[PDB]
Amino acid sequence: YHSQVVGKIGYIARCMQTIDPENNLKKIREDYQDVLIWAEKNYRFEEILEASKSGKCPNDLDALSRRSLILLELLRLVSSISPFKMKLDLIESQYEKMKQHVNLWKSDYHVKLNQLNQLTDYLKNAAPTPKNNFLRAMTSVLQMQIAQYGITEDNEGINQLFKLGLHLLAMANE
Amino acid sequence: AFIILDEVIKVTNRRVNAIEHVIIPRTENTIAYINSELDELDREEFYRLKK
Amino acid sequence: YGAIYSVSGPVVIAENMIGCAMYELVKVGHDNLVGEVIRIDGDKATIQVYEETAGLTVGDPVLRTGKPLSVELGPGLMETIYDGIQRPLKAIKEESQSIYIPRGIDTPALDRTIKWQFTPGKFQVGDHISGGDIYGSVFENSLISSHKILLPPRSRGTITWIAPAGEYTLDEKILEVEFDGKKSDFTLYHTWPVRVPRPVTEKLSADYPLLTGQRVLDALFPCVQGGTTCIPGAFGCGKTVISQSLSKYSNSDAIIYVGCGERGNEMAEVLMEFPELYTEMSGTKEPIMKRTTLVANTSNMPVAAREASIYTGITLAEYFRDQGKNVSMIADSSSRWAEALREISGRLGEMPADQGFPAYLGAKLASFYERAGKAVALGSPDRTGSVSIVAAVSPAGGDFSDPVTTATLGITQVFWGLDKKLAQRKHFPSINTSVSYSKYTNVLNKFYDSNYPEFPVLRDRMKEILSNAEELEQVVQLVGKSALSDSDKITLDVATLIKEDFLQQNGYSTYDAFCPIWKTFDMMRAFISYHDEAQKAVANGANWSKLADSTGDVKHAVSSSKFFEPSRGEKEVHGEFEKLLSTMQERFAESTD
Amino acid sequence: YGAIYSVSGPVVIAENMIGCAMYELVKVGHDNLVGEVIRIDGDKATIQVYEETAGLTVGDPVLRTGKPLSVELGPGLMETIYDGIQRPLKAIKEESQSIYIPRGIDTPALDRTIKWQFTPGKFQVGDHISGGDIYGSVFENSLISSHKILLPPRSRGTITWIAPAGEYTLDEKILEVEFDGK
Amino acid sequence: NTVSGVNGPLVILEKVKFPRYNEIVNLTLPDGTVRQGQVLEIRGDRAIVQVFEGTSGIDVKKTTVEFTGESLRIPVSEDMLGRIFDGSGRPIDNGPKVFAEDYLDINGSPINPYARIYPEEMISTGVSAIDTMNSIARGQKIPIFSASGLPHNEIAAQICRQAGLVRPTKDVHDGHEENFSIVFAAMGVNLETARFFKQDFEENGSLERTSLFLNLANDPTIERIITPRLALTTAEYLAYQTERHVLTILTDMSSYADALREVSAAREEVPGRRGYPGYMYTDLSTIYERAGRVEGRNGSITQIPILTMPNDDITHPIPDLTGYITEGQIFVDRQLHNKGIYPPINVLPSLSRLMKSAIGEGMTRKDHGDVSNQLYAKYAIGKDAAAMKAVVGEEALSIEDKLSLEFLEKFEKTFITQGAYEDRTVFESLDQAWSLLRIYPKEMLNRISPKILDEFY
Amino acid sequence: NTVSGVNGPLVILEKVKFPRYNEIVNLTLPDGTVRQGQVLEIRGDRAIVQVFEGTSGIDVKKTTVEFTGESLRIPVSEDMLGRIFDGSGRPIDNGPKVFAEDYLDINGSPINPYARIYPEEMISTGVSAIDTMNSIARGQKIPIFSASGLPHNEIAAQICRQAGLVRPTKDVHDGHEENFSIVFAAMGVNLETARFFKQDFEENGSLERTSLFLNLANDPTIERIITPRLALTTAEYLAYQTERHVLTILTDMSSYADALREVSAAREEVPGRRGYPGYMYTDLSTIYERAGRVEGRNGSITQIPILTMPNDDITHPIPDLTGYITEGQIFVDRQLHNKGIYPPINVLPSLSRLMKSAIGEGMTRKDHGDVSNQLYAKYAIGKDAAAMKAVVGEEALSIEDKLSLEFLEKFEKTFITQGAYEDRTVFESLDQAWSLLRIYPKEMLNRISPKILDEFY
Repeated sequence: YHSQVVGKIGYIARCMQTIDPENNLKKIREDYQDVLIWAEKNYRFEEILEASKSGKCPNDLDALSRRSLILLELLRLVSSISPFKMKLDLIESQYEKMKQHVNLWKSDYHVKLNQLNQLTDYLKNAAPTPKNNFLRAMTSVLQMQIAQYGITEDNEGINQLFKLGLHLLAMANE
Repeated sequence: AFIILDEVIKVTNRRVNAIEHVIIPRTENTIAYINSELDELDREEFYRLKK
Repeated sequence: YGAIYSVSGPVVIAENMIGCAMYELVKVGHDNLVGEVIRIDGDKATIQVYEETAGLTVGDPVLRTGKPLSVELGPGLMETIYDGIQRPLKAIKEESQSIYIPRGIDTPALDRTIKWQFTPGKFQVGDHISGGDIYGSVFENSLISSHKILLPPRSRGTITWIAPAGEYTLDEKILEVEFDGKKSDFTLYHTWPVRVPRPVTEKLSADYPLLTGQRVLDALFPCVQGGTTCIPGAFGCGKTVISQSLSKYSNSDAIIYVGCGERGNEMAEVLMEFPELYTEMSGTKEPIMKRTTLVANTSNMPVAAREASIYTGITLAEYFRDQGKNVSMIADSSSRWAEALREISGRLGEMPADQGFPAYLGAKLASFYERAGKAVALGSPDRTGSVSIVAAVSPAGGDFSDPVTTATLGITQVFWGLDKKLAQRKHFPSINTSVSYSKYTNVLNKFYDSNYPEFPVLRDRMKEILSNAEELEQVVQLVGKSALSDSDKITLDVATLIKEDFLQQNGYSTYDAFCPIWKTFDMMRAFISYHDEAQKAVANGANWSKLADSTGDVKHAVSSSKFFEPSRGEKEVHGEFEKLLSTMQERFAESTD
Repeated sequence: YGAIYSVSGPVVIAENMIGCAMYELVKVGHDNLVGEVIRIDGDKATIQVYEETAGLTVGDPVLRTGKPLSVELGPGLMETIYDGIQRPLKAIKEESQSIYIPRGIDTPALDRTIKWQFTPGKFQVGDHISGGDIYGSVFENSLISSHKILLPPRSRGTITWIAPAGEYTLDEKILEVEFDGK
Repeated sequence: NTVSGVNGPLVILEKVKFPRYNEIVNLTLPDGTVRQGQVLEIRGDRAIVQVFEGTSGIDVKKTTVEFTGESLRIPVSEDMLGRIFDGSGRPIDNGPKVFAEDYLDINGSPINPYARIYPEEMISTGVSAIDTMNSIARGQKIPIFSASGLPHNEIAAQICRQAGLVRPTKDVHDGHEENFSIVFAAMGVNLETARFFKQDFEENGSLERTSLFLNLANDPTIERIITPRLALTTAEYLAYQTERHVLTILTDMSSYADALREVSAAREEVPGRRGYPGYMYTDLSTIYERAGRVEGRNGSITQIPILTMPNDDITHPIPDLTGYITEGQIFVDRQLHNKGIYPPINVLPSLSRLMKSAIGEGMTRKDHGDVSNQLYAKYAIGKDAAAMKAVVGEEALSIEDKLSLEFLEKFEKTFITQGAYEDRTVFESLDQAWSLLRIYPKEMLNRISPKILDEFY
Repeated sequence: NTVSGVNGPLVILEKVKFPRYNEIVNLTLPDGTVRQGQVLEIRGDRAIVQVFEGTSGIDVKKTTVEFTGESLRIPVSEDMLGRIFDGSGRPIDNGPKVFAEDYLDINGSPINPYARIYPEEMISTGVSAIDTMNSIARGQKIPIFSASGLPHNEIAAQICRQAGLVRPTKDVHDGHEENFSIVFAAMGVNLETARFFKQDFEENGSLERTSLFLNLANDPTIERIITPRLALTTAEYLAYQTERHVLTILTDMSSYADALREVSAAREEVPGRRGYPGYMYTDLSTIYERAGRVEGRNGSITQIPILTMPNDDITHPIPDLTGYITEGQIFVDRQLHNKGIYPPINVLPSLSRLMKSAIGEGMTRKDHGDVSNQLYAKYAIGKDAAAMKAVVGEEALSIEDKLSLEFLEKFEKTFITQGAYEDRTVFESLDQAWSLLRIYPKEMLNRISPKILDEFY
């Protein structure tokens, strides 16, 4: 029970340190100060498991998995928008907006991140073709519009480019 | 119409009396003996396994 | 160490076996037969052997290997057919010269002569890891990575040595992690016991739909991904064609074929029918066979392979759901596993309490359904995954009210019908419209009410029309056909078009055997609008033959909507049903006059 | 008397039977639970426990009641509610304040606080007595008496002690029979 | 000492018989996993104990067992509401402890706190047909009979979810002035069905006043059978100790009968016909003994058991044997659920022994008992009039069969169908019954008194 | 050592565990004759085996036992057909040797005969309803259903008489262009029925290509149950060695199921419900495990067992247990045999899930599956209207019930009536089914596609 919470705290601290190394995100690092405090100093896993077993550290696997799902969705959304860079305040506002919702399996952010992750995963191992070039250009313009507008504001161009990207990805080579 | 209804009522009463008189007892009497035979057959295998 | 106490049937009892758990595998006799000690009675332990015993003598030595009996999980599960104990029948067919291995031999859990491309995940040197985290990735499909290499449960530590990107086999180490001192060596495959299920962080209700390619199955209830459903059969209904059409019409990232026991032709029909089918998302080299993992266990083998086949299929289904992908598990049938457990209870000589079945059959059958379902993915990443469990049921005690259907109906959440006599009358896949229930209809209909039209009112009206058609059929049969009003003729005509359009099917997927949810709701909306237009036209003064003959091409086009595929529309709905919705309103005024 | 050999489920098994009949009721353990010996297999006797067997362990004594499982017949049966095992419902309603009897009840089947007036019959000293003859009368109703004091079955002899008239309780003796000694 | 062997769900242990019956025992494994169990049978130089979680993975010469020395008891308190716990009294939400102030064992109410008395107060559950046609009183047992064709778990969760809001509307009507509590117990339910009852109870607002007990089908039957005595003792502790009306929902009886028939029916006992032994009536009578009127004259324990048939068959001994103990029953039809009615229960085959005389007064009118005969007679006449209209046709249908045929669809589409977040009362149910009965004329209503019919149409 | 005891037909002897499982043993009696036996089960210095010949004649304390050192194996060769042999070894036409060139087990442990693909080669037995409605092929497992009271031996003699002439009719269809062999195994059959079955094969001209295995009813059940494993091992050895098509007829399964109930009466195992043991599915799975296509992609071993219902229904353990291992069956009706028909096989309780995979190209048509569903729907409509026509009468029946009633009488006396020596083709059976199905209109047929129904209309 405590090993999953210590692994979620270590994965949250390692994902928070790998996400922003400059430490210019006070919104994401503000709520995760209790997990980054036991990850920013020298300590063993037995001290974190013993500290979490005694009720001194965070031991909620549901809240740590829920925040770890939003952190993994923000890291996958930030990594899938390459080679376009977004603003840190827009990423902190998108993480603060996604963190304010308890449900993370029916929301539009998980469907948009899964829709961009499906086009990026399908375009990662694709072959050079005209449908892959048009879907790569539409996925690049959708990645630029997703990096410029974020994932919290609904736009018709992102939905039309996502539907055209899914329809082009669902098509065969004939 | 009166001659048609007077001819239809004698067939309807005889059909309803025949079906209602012949319906329930064979299925009920067969179902009771089938339930008792299923109870005894279910009891004998438990009695041998307990023995 | 141990001594052979007594060998009766396919299960052997060995005495002098003390100090062993219910999961460690050992060799019985001097031939090194594959087996596992499940339970023990006093000084003698009962161990079920997966191979037949016809040359094993009493008094042979039986020593434990010193580890739990588990199957190998990793790259090589997809694109290959295996048995209930993780045995390749393809390599054993050409190598062993038979479909089954001989007695006294043991095969590996996976092929070691094939190499895969190793890809480093989100873990590196110095980062902490735990069980369920994605430490690597493999190529299991031609479109994207569908088989991710994850760590085993109950393990964790820091990555001290990480292999780079490239090609490597399943026998070379590519990972090393030590939490307290030296933890263990890491390879491409992973070891885990099939008797213990995989853990999870938390379970959640299903809110995502999963199409199965069934008109009556999707029309009767909303298809979801992550629920439980039962199908009643008699071994003659034609469930192999529904499993082939459901596997071909499915669009999930992973496929789980779990066969506890069959005659033999059903396992070869799925393997031979798997390469002929094509995926609905992209074409590749054997997309139907390479995209799903099939475990085929026959009914001529011992009860240990059929009993462990459900645990290996549940562990393989939970392994794909633990990575974060949507998997569809099709199991057939649980009555062979319950009959194998009743045969093991009869071989053990224990007194039953279920009319000839063991007391632990209901706990294992109810506990087997709890392993599948949608929930949070286990691991540091916390991904979203789901597993749809479709297990067909059948009678196994000589009655329609046995404990397998009682525990399966109570432990399950969806109720699906099946008729062998109705399926023989050209009505397959048939389902019961009067006895059925589902709890995910409100949750699946909640997103379907916003992202689509009101299919839930048409489902309740279509169920009410089929419920009223059975009540009108008894009065029409007993009292007479020309003794009913004109109001029941519209309900019987709508019930005949709904039963002919939804219940009517031909082959597996031939002749337009695919049907989306939006095409089914749009097809049922024309039947409900035609039935409401006929009932509203008959109320304002109109003949029954004048309105039924006044319909004409509307009933023929509505009844003939099972041959129009989805190529006529854009991707989901058909434009001919949208024009037929206005054509029914324009024909409703001409049908009244 | 006997020793508790094992307790599995609602039935209790007790060994060391040295004369315990299969019709006498006794209390197993130290809780005084209701039970009776239904069958016996060798030295171990099988007794069915009709109460909760919680708190019973192996190695406890079994005390017999000294007679078969029956009910007491006397004055005070009218205007009272009891169970089939002869349990006092008014005593449970006075002490526990409920209508259900608790586990481990060992009270008598009749109330001893309501005294009745005993009157002697036509039998005198010197004449022989037998079971069935009216030895006296006791009031049991609220206004008149309907409970006739008669001799119990399986008893006969001479009236060695003749109790006089007056008020007495159910626990106190009022008559003594002399046949083959005490 | 150590584990002797394992045969099926029961595990044989070689420990001594020093421990008593119902004594908790802990199995110490060499892998770092400790499991708890209950002593089902103890003998000389041997003991039979059942594992609470799992039955495999215990060594026979390497795993040892020890006796804690404490009997099986559940801590009953008033702070147990608003928390999700397991089938043995352990919290699964990761929150605090139980915090119970008294230690009472669950073995069938050995204290004898209940008393045999007739009910004198009306109890409601938020259903118009359930409260009006087959309404039960305080201390009256009324079971719900269903089959495998309808959502009996959603109806059982909706019955407990509908309870709790009738106390403020009844308190505004000058009815009862005491607090009401709810007792929820789940046995053999899934994770999605268990979370759906918690989401429905949290959305309805009755989760703060009710206690939830979660029992899954993957666990043993000892925890699912131990959970009903803990829920009945928890409802009886608040009902007897606090003197408040508490309603307990025990679902499902099919999982308890299957767990009782599956385990503890083949060791030294023999089963009856169809695998159901004759000791199940004492097992259901042990849970039924902890329900009824209590001492004080201000609180009672209401028992609403849920019984689901396997295929809607009447040849099983569980529905016939269970129906004789209860005072009435409520039958639900599968044809009503296919039409689109929520709930699909019908008051045509349901009956109550003491409905009007069992309920009290103060929140219910006197015409509610008389309107149920006219509504049941109108629905029963409309049920035969529906087939009589198709049999006779459109030129031989009487006006009485047509008015009952329209009153069957109008009363069926408005009195038995309701939402999942709405609430009903006795005055709203009586006004809806008067509005449904107002379609008929004054010359066709003869199943009630003329003063109540002339006063309310 | 010596015979410890005897319980029923099996004897319990106390010996050493030097012999293997299923090893042949020789019991030395003091009467001057030695008997052979098979080790049914091994124990801790105890053995339970049954004598192959006789049950009486052994001693108690003066008996002698000896181990042969070889397991039970029958020598199979290519010269076994044509000659007459017995199951236990009674030589009437056999010599000292059986002409066996290789040693194979009687259980199929190292062989594992099973098809890994769907059957393409269509096999016909000379029945229009069986071949058209079922669509059986090579490597399929479909047993014949019988009843108690009807002529099951006449139907088995007609099916055995039809075996042998199916090769010339199947050669014209292009479904079988190889060698054909018949494997006859008898157990618990009468001498007159075996003489009539051998006289049917001798009259058909298949005595040289067929093998006969004779087993008496007064012999032990181990020899009668052991004869079908040796016959299936000889048919699998002859069919696998030469790539030929072998058809195995096993009659009767009721004698093997009744003989299996007598066994296990002195061992640790016990019987289950209805007198039959719970491990009978593994015993029938051992005989049915050697059925299917052989390895090599050439030839196959088909199995067609003959089972008779003792209660005239499928709820018994013999037809219900054997029907679960297969994928359907053919139901024979005694009502058609009472009015006069040969064979009296019905199409209502008959269904096969391998009809689509069996039908291919060049040896069958595509409209046979829709014509079989249309004929099954018309036969089900006529049989359903025939039972309702007796109660109400002909005054409430429409023209649709009269069309199915006339189609049931027209198809009942045409498709079910056939000879015992002539084999009807599948094209003539489909053409005869189209004439019986051509009595209704084209719009009244909906069990087929419109493109294939419009072309073959």
